[PDB]
Amino acid sequence: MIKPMRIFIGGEELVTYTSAQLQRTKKQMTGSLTVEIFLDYVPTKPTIVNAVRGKEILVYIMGELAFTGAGGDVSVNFSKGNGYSVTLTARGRTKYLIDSSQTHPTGFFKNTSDKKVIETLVKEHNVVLQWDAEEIDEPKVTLRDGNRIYNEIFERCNQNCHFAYETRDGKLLITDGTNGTVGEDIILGYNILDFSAEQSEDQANSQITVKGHRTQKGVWGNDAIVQPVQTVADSWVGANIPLTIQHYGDATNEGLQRRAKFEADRRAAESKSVSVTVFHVWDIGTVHYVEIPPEGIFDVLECVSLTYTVDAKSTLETKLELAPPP
Amino acid sequence: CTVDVADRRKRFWTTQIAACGTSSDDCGDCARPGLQLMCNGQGQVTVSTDNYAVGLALNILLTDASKADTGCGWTPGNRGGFWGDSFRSDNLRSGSKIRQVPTRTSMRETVSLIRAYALDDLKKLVTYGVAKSVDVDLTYRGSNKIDMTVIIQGVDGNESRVGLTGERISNAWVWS
Amino acid sequence: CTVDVADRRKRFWTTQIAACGTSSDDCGDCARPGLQLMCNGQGQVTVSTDNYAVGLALNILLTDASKADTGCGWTPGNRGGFWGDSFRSDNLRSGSKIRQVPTRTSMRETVSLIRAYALDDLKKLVTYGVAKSVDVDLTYRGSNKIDMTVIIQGVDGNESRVGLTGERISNAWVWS
Amino acid sequence: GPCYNPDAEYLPASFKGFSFDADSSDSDHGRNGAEAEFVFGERTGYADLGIKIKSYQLRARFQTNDHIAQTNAFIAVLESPGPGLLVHPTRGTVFAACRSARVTDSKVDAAGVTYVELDFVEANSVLSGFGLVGNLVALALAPIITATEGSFKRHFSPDNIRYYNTEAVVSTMAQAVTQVQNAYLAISGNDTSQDKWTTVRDFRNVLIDEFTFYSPANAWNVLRNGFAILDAAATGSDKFNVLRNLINWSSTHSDLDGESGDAENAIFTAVRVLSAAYLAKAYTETAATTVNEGLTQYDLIAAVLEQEAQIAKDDCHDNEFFLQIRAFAVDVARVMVNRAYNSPSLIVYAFPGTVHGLVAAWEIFGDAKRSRDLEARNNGSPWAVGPKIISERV
Amino acid sequence: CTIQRPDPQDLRNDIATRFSTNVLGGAPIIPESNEFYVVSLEYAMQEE
Repeated sequence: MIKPMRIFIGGEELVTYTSAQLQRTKKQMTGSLTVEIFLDYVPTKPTIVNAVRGKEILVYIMGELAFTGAGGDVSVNFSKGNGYSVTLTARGRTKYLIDSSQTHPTGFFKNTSDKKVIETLVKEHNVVLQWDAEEIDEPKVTLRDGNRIYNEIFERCNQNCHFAYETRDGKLLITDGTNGTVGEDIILGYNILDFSAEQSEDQANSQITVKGHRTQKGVWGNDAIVQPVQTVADSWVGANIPLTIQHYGDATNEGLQRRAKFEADRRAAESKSVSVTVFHVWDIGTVHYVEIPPEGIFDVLECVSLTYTVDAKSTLETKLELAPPP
Repeated sequence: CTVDVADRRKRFWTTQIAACGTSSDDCGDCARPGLQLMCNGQGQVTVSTDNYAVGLALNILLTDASKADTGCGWTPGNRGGFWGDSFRSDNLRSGSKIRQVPTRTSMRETVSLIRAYALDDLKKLVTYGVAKSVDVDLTYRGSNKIDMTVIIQGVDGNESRVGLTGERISNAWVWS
Repeated sequence: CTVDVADRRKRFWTTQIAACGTSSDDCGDCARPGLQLMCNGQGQVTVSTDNYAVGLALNILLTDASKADTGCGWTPGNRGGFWGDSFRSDNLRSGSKIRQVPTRTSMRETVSLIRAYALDDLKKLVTYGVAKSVDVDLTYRGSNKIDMTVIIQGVDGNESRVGLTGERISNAWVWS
Repeated sequence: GPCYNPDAEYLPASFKGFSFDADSSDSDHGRNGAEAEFVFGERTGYADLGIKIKSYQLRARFQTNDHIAQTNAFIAVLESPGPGLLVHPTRGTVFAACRSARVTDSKVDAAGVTYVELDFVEANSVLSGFGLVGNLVALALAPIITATEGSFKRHFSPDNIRYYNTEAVVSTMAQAVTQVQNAYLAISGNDTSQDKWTTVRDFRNVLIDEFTFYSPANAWNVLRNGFAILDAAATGSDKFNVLRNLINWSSTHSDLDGESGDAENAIFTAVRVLSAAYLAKAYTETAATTVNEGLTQYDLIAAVLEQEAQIAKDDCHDNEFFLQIRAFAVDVARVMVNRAYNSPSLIVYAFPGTVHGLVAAWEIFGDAKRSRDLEARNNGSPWAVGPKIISERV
Repeated sequence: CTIQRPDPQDLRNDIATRFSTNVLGGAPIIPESNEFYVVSLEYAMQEE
């Protein structure tokens, strides 16, 4: 059987979905399910509705979990001729972290670690954290009053390189490397329905200089105003394209270099973007060998994104966005 | 170095026509192919390895391929073929199906059917890369007698001709 | 200065008809073209450089071009042509193929084929920019004999005509 | 022809087992490519992009007192899920999938006959997960590296060997790392970047300190990173002699007894296995000049690996490492054999007597500029190459 | 060792004897032939 999906809003195995698009990504905290239901209306018989606006779903792809998290919205349309459709949208369970507002009493974490400040910024909405990077210590953590549960995490995992995204179970994964799990060697002429590689040069940078200030206890004057600096370099770009991305917490040498290398991996991973459309419908961090000789790719790349699409007519295709082989 | 010109590739045992001798049965003399044992000066027998292409052609003609799915079904053990085809990578079957012709009257149609089947099965010699222009000359109707001479066109082990239309067979080292 | 006009371009040696003399063989007298050596007042021989266009036409007609791909192929060294064609930038072939006509019955048809081939080849004289209106008048069937009169329209080294449909070719300095 | 028997030349049509009689047979073969039309130019381009998907078109007839029942059965078969096996009358058996089937049936115009217009498409499966093909063009060194790590840490514990041999064992380890350092310095040569300054500083810093190799973790990490740097310092041919010297250095045996001999033998085995692995990887990075050269290089590597496999089993030291070595040997075997026989497909052309390099290149390839390629493979003066010439497959 | 690991030479002799009694009908094997190499592989496989 070609059958990939079987959606469950709660146990109701969707059998009417006229189309579907499921997107997973590392550049963000969530995903985006988008189902299309029929929903007939006979204007004499009784009709029943479903006002879910929050009733929880999952998308088992090809006999395996793909998503986990109709919370998004209901979008009942109309028309005379092809009307009566219902687009349901469903973000990832790590969402309220995105649309909430921090309500922690204190506001001033003292002598804490980024892991802990993240555990208490999440356990207010029951989103178990899959911490798999490391423990970094920091003296002063003051959250801007009611900023956002997601802005603060993104800020706390960017100044110490940590990808923050969501898994297939419904958890928040704060990683530092890859998800291992290597796979299919996509070769040009073997399965690529379509490809598009673009390694531009307007989004690269030779030297990244990180400056800031020291926020430790007792440290003042020069040792907290003058010294903290670092200059990391990407010996691949070319000419002197300098930069200065300033730091915003407890600027240690390691802290400086680490924020620096984080951005030096962001800019790197944006300077070779390979979108491939493959055929039939597990790669949110997977590495694959890719072979596209005409554009000179013979290298091992990491899939940043993954989009399954369907439409009963001509579809079932997967769009991957990959990660550069520096 | 310079010695190089000789492939280190060898050939395994090859089935051969009349390896086990003829078998008279008052209708004629068959061949009864098998494996030829070559003796030496001092004991030490050894299987022969000549006529590779004819060996493959005998392996192909004299082995039943899978039958076609019918509503009647087949006994679990009679559906022909070889389980070893589950592991090859060229996406093909092994054997022939000349013995699976749906017999009919007007033996001219049967002759044409057997021609089609024999040619479709022997094309696997070209597909494997062992011959280039295998062809059959099945021509008779008699009472039931039929003559089916087969030609297996081959090459040599050194490309001696320049500017050909096709592309040297991939296994021209068997000498075809 | 005012006595300028003399293209400083020179002409190299040219092959010439009957440079090496005729060769009687009792069927007729052919030409045997080669290189003509001009003597001087005091020794000091020198190769002539007259009749450039006819020399190119001879170099074209009397040089076998690459043969077409067949199913059997060619000997590694008989496939015609010149390796020097791998370096020219005009993307064309060097030689003619009138000696490669697939001979057939009804010599009128072979006449038409030889016409097509010779005209296709000698169009390269116009293509290189040495003539403008080459044309042949091959007309006979006999037993096998054939006449093949060839005309090579030329120009002069000074444009003396105004308002042409075409253009001064490219190489009107050879005098064509 | 005059006596062409039609129904003995066209195959009886049938789809998915259900047989029917066809009245037509079409096909739409082809090949799709681009078409370039550069501006302001008397030139055009073409680039072949693949194979065009085939489609077949048939027309079935049903002229029988029970054509309604047959038509309905045919309709039920055509709408059965998935592709099926089709017998095209003039193209034989294919795997097709129905795409449309129009069923025209009049009553007061033509009663009795029913025509069906069928439209099939060539239908092949893929698999399910977009083609898990294996890059048999490549050697994987991770399994043997982890196996060597296990085998090293099993027989190297300089905290559990007799006190009057620990210094000798640790000195052996340090000498091995010194060998890898000298290898790197001899292969880098004219590298000026600051990485080359830091790597050298790290080698000294690790060899100066004393208590670094007293722990198996640090020893193995130093060894593996040293080999990784020696690999990443050059490419291909350059890394041959160096790696080969290492195989000679670690081809000795320990004189000590008991666990001391086992520790030193673990050091030597780790170095030799790692060097054989990286020498195979280095051979793979360069293209073969002749079949015999690739096969000889494979023979060298397989000899070293088999020797180490027989060492790792003589008195059943560790069976697991013997199994790991054997698997690595069959892997490097497949890779090196494919490299020798199929990386460039070399053929031996037989010329009628000797010819020049340009003449041979232009007769074989149709391009004399490739004569530069006939010099690395054939020995013989440039003006007389042959009369048997080894070159690429056309 | 824990199983037995018989003497190599004896094992190879037994393998060759089986191959000669079954396939070649009791005759010895030509050295450096197809059957010799087949026997050597089997042996390697049984060792594994």
